[PDB]
Amino acid sequence: IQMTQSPSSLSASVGDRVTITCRASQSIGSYLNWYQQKTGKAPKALIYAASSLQSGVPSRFSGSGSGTDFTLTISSLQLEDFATYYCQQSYSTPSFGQGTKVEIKRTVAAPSVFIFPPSDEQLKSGTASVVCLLNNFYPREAKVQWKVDNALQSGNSQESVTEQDSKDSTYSLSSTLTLSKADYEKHKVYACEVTHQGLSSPVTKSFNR
Amino acid sequence: GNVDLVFLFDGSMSLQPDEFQKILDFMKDVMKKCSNTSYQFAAVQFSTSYKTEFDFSDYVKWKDPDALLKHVKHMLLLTNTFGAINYVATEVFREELGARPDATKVLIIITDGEATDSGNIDAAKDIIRYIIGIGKHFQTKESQETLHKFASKPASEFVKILDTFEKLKDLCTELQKKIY
Amino acid sequence: EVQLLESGGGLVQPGGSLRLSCAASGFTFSRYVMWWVRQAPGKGLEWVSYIWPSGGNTYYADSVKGRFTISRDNSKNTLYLQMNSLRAEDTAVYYCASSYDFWSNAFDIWGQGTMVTVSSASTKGPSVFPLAPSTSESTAALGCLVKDYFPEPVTVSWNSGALTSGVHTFPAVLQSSGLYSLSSVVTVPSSSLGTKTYTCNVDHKPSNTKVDKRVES
Ligand SMILES: [Mn+2]
Repeated sequence: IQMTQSPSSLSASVGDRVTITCRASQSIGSYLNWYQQKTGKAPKALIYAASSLQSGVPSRFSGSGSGTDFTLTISSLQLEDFATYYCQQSYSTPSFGQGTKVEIKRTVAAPSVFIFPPSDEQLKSGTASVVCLLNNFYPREAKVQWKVDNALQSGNSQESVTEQDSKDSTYSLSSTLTLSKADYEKHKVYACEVTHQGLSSPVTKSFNR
Repeated sequence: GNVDLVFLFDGSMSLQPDEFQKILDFMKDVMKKCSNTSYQFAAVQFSTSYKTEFDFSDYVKWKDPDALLKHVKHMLLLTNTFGAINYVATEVFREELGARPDATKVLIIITDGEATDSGNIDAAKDIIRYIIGIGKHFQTKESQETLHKFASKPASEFVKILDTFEKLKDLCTELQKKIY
Repeated sequence: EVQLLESGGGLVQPGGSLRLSCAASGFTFSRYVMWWVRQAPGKGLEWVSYIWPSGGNTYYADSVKGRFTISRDNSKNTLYLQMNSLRAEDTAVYYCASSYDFWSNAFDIWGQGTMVTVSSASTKGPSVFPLAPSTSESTAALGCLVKDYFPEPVTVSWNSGALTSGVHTFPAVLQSSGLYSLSSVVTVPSSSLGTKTYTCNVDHKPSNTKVDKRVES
């Protein structure tokens, strides 16, 4: 039994009504259940039997459907609801839908940018990492360019992004530029240039070695 | 010989879909087989809660087992069999809902094993109680105790298996039994 | 309350074996079908095994048949999974779960999960470097670069967990070398930089490696 969940991800503002669908490859009557899974946590049952809300679960959650097509509704999305949601057929031995990742839509927020030179300690080894930090921005989409004496870098940076902040729904991002001790000492000016929807022009943070 | 018979049937999710369909089919077969005026039927689905799907007076007005069960909604929650039996004993065997004062009261409890809840079924002791099992977990040591409790005594005459019980040629005369 | 607590997870070489345990409390364990369900990183939930209440009948996903063995001790209310001949593909978080309504195919209670990593690479503690930031009056950012460790995870706190607000610890990225690295940052008032010391407390339990690094201006 294949369970097709839809959509894969969605973004909605606090207070918005949210709708997630789940389709089964055959009729499964009402043997259809919904779980919520937050990051680094176990799944938690929201709904059993298509429409039966479990005790403790907030009343904004509801389930409907029978046969092939089912729907999970969140009547008013809250900050707490940031999570992955799975449908699960209990008709035969368990199978799950692919999941739907719910993100919180908020107002646009420009990042604050910071640059960090490599430490003298790391430089003792043949190793240099230069870190650019974009702090507390929305949306997740942001472009970061590394320039070394104005030469654009390629294939030697690496980005990591936090998951959405549970209070203010912002993201943070690190871009780490990795160069050999030798390559680091060959150049003076290290700059990262940030482009983001919330900035009217790109922010450059830089230092001279 | 008059008999008012209640089917108390297990709508919980522990049953496999086909097992629940067999229960529906069993109830309809018995009503079709035991169709003479001496018999009246009611049906109550139980899981976490209990719903009278049809009462004796509905049965009499329609007497179409397929139509009477047409709109049953499968509960698919827990298994509160003790509360269910008590519900039947106090809320279903009523002159109000078409029960006959002269009729022998018979309960067919159709289920797959032990209950989620517990307690006592003292209020149902004047009712003749058959237990009709389905499923691979119906007779274990986990459930032996519960099934003996629900069944009229001697339990060995009242604990049945749906699969073999439904084939009995003399089924309607069997459910009319009053000396035991 | 009802709960299930897993234990036994860790790093195993491919071909090795590992034993998971799951202690139940607050419910009548011996009445329930019990499951192991796993989740590889960034993937869906996959049931791998289950066991009837008495513990006779056992069942296995084709992915694990012949290699894993489920068992239970109803006297101690414990569930077990013996994993043998471990492959890279078995790397996942492993959960135990109970059957809703004793033996339905819906899940009732879930454990907290235990991570299993199957890799021939050997454990290695991280190196920790400061991301350095007083007479200014705005907010400053500072951090620690936690570099070149295996396996995951490492935990990072600031000032022994006293400093939680404004902290961001990024997900670990895997480098070409096959070692993980990550950064943890915090923003603080610029005025504080000369009067309070900020220490990131790194702990890589896999390598028994703990590190406290003062991030000074
Ligand atoms: Mn049940």
